Amino acid sequence: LDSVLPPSLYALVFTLGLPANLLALWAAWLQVRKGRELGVYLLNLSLSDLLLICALPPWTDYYLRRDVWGYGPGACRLFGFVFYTNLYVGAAFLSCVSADRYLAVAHPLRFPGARPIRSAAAVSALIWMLELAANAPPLLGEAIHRDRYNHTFCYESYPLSGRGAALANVGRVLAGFLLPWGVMMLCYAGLLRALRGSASCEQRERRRVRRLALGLPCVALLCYGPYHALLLLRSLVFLVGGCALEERLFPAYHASLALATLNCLADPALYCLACPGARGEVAKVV
Repeated sequence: LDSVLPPSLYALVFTLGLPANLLALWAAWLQVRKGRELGVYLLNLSLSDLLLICALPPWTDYYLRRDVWGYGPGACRLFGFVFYTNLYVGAAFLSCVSADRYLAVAHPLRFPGARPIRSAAAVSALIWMLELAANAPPLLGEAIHRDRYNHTFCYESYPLSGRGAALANVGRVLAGFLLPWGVMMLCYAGLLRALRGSASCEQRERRRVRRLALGLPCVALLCYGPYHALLLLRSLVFLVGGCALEERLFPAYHASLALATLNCLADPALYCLACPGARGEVAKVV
């Protein structure tokens, strides 16, 4: 069985990501102190990572309680809200970073155009507001349940509430994963296609950019694929044996979130440890 796995992984994510995410926070702010458009997007991605890291400790006890809530009678909507909203916001800002890089590379002569910090912060605040307003129906004190024995996981629905309400998972799958991930696909593919004519960079730089721009989307997919795959499968079938399907597909779905939480530790490594300047800032921190 796997009731040690999730919480142990969460601890590994806390203990390592949270310091590394603070360091990435400082690196992003010292980057944006010079007027870097990518700085605000990196800042917000690190912010979401910190929010996941700080929301994890309730989930640790939650699991250790064999999924039945112990922390609060009703205070769990907040923790579910922050967890899921960060889960979506991280992908959104990954997409924004990819788009910024694509516009910087493909059209170096026409982007940025007017004090990009202002428009970038506008887009960032719009993403935050829209994600919060899209996750609001998922945490307001609406539903909670228990079926057999000590099974009251916060705001879960085994089985799904019904085809008239099960479409929240489908909407989240399409508009929280597929759209940002497809945007990153197109943006990094366009970046590689624009790098083709550069007389300057040799193979040693084109192939490095190829590893970077076809290795970060791969990590994002590896971290945010199983969760949305299981969710989409569950919801799509439930629209269309349901009992036995929920029985079999529960213990792997609940451990796919352990893989999803690895993105909040992988993103600093792929966006701070990759850049030499952020390594210099880290050497300044000590």
